[PDB]
Amino acid sequence: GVALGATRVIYPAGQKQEQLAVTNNDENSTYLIQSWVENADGVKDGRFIVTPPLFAMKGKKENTLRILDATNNQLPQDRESLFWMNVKAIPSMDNTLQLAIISRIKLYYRPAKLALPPDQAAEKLRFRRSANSLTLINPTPYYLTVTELNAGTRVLENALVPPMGESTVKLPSDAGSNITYRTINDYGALTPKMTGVME
Amino acid sequence: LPGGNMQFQGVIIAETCRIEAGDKQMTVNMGQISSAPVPFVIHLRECSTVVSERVGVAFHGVADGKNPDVLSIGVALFDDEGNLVPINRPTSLHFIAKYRATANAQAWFSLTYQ
Amino acid sequence: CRIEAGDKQMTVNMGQISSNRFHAVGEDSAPVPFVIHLRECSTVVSERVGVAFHGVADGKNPDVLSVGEGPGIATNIGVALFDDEGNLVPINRPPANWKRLYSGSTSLHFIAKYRATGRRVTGGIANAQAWFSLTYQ
Amino acid sequence: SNRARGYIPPELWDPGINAGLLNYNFSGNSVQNGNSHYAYLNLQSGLNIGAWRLRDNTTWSYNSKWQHINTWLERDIIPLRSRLTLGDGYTQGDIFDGINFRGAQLASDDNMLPDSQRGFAPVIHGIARGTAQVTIKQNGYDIYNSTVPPGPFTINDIYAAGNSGDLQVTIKTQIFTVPYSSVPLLQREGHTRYSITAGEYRSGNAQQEKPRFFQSTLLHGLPAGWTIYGGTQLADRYRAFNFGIGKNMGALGALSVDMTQANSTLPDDSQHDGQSVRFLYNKSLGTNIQLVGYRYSTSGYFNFADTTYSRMLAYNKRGKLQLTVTQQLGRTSTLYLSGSHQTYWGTSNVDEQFQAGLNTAFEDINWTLSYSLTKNAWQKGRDQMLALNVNIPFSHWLRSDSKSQWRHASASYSMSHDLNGRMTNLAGVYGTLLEDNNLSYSVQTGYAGSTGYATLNYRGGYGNANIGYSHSIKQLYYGVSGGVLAHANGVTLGQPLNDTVVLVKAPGAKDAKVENQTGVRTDWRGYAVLPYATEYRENRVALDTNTLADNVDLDNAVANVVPTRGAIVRAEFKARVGIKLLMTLTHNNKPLPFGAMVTSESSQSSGIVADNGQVYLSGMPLAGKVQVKWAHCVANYQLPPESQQQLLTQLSAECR
Repeated sequence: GVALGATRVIYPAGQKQEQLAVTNNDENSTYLIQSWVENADGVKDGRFIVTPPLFAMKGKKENTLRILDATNNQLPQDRESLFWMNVKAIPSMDNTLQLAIISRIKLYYRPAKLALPPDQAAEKLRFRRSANSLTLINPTPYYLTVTELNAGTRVLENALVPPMGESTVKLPSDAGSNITYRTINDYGALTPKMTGVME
Repeated sequence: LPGGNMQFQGVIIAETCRIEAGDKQMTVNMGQISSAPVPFVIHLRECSTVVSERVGVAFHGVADGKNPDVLSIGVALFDDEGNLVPINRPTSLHFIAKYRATANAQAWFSLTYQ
Repeated sequence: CRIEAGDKQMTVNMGQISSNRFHAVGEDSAPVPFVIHLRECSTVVSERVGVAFHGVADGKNPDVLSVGEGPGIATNIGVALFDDEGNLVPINRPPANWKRLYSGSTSLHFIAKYRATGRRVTGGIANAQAWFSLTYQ
Repeated sequence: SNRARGYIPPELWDPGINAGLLNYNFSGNSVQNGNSHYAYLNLQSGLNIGAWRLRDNTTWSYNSKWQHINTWLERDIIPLRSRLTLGDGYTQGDIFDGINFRGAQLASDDNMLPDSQRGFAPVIHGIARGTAQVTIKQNGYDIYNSTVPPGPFTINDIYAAGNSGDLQVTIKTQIFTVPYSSVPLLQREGHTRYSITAGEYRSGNAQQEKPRFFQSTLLHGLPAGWTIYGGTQLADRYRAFNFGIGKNMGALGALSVDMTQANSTLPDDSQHDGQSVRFLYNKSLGTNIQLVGYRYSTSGYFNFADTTYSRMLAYNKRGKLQLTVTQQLGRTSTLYLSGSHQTYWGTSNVDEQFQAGLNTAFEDINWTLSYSLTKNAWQKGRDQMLALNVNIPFSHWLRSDSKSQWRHASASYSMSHDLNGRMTNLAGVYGTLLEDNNLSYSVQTGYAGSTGYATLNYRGGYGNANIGYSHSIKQLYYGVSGGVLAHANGVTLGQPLNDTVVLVKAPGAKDAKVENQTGVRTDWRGYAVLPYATEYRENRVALDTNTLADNVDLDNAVANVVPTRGAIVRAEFKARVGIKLLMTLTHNNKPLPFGAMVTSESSQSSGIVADNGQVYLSGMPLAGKVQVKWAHCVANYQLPPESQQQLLTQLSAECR
């Protein structure tokens, strides 16, 4: 029933607010939609305001939530920032166990002036192979997500490398030398397969 | 007579999978207590296979005072295999609800999109 | 009958379309209209015209346009053009639907939509390029 | 009793509002050699009372008079899923030849039916032994997949995939294929269309007279792919009867055959009997699309338009042949060949028209080479032309997500060779300049003599304005187009209209851009007019919160409409004006219960307490109190003078 219009949100710096679409395609159900903004570590923060924070809807209907920023330009302008956006869909009822659906997506606060292109940032990732670990290092101030991380003939768990930082994942000893990876653009589409360059 | 070149612009963006349950109202009829397996199926449709597969499933709720791993007698949830699914932990999924001796309860099925 | 100089170079924006709007092949997105103006037209020579759209046909369907290939480009999605009556016009073919002419000014309306030629829809830019030609009676 | 996918019940269609309509299009041309001024003003008046649409077209011309061109009245009949065009109009011309007329015309409308039940699609039968699910496979695509109860099942909502291929019916287990091919004259089984027409005859030619005629065409579908189409074109001195059948052979393709017999009384008071037989063959398939059309007419056969001439065009056509071959090289290149051959009676004249072309698309560059050959024995010459077109967007060199406005610009290069005369090379830059891309510059220069064409089209919230200069002869084109909608609450201006229109009503909210539109903004009063709306479908009208005023909020920014054809559909949005405030309300040093309701007294607003008693209110004054229900409470508040300046106000409120 409840559905978001995008898997991820991009908020340019200095924008007054951003719109997000929430839709429902069931004519005989009433839903109470509640929203809030979480930080990277999953802690409630007032830096962003969701309007309406909680509202009711009935039948086939779509609405737009407005995201306002009260950060007062405190986030650094040299790199992107990450936030967790949560949408809770309370089903308005009238022994029973109730279920609620909480959709969690990523919101990227992106500054105005950036040195590297968002699409070009994907192929600049660098890899390091330790005895049993793979370290992904990103020389780009853009957030990067790795998917379909193939080490030889097997895949590995996804990682979220932070900008100007490094991430570590496991690596089986029998994994092949070749490393392949995929990235997600701002549209939620998997990028074409790219070979893994070592540094 | 030749006319002129025409351009079409547009962008397509992926979105969250529509999430529902086989039982309406997002309500599971556990039944009167006296253990009792109540199966319910959660469906994730109206999206692409890649987006549907690249999700993270978690459970949240009010922890029982005695057993924090049992939702606040209490309600326990088991997967298709039959393994216990603890609460507050990091296309069709069937979950079995059971009554465990230690009545309305609410649970939060949380899906995180990578 | 000379066309308006502005109409010879026009761009039509379809906006943003949700991927799940296309469940299976054949479904269409929100329509977008566009018009073509014919001025100083003379009905003595001919009173009937047709429009032929020549462009790059898709690899899985020769009835819709092409969005190209490459990174950041939507796949299995094409651009479909329909006449004012809603009937599909096959691109890269001689005109099938014909319209009357009026002395002075004439306006022709057409509709652009997104057609799904694949089972699954991948997000991205879906830009396309085509052109129109006029066939007189 | 299953319904078609995306079905709209015949009750949500909106008749509209009793409103007026005006569409003005003024175009002036100042040609300097000269200093000659031409004006081609056009006025399209319209009225919507009840469910009737009255339309009138009148053109005023000027050179340095008024002409009532068109007038008609339309009424949609839902029970017959058709429309009656009482007044001027023209025939469809699908079976016969299209002719203008003034009279009654009751014609079935296909847009009433759902999008799934359109075009040609074979019906799928079969008895399911036990419970199972059926999947339709075509080119490795699951066209349709759903569970089917045991017993016979009928599927008749298959999308009109077109040529495509064969449909594999994978049931879960008889795996069988069904052939699929279509021509414009093929229809699904059960689907029926008719075009009953009566009244006088009119045409642009002054020599043609004005007789009274009755044209009626009926097309029907039969099981196993048969389609039977007949028609009559009865007149006082002209009797034409057409009968034909179409069949989807499948692997062979699709073939439509028809024959028309006509008795015509020429102005020479001579009776002539003639026949015309037409074949239409279509075949698909790496992929080679073949379209063949033949129309052979015996001598003495004429259309209804040929017998309307003045009392007291000589050569008659014998045969028309059309070939269309399309071959796709790779996933990028497309080559097409088209050929038209004409034969007459009593002469060897042939009007041959051949068009060959190749289209290729790079990642950004799109280039095409075309050759045209027109042979006419009237001119005793074969005109041969070669045209090369290249389109290159500026994003190829410009960096991604660049802040420059040139990112939307693109370049076009055109080369024309007659191979026996003067050549031509034209290079031009076209793009948008305004913030909402409402501007369009098309500045191009070329050599044939120097030809410079620069157009500066603009699409504002009040009307479209185009200014163009052509230098070779110094012509100046100017044009202003727009529409005026007179509704019950007043009069509004906007872009020129196209059939259905949506009037969005936002009282108090001004300058609000609408989503997915070319810079359509609300007026100072707040109303706005959408240029176009889909007929008999579910639309989506939304207001841009970014363009919304800082003191205005919308409860339901997005709405949906189902407009009838030619109906002005009014969609309203409740706009609350005031200060947006997130009040932390506490009752008896404790947060309010979750789910409690809050209703404003000074203004009309409602909200939910939510967690921690954080209630969001919009449109509130600088003071006053509200009512909280969970069990009733009141809480007065006061605001600083800078509350209006601040976008969001956060205050701690205390309950009773």
